[PDB]
Amino acid sequence: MKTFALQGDTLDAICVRYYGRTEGVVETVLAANPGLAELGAVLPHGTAVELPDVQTAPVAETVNLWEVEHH
Repeated sequence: MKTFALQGDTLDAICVRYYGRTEGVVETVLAANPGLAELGAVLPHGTAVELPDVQTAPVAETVNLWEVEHH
């Protein structure tokens, strides 16, 4: 279960949008998504980050981001 990160949609936000907290979770996503701890600042729109310890199906949110052809 990974989603494309965007402006104001980094782990700091996602973690709160899915789990609703950063304490204890930021460490998890770090192990599942290595090298992301080097970025620091906001992530580049399109970052593929996986959400560990997450159930199937989408999450409570509103958005219709559709895109399959980028090349």
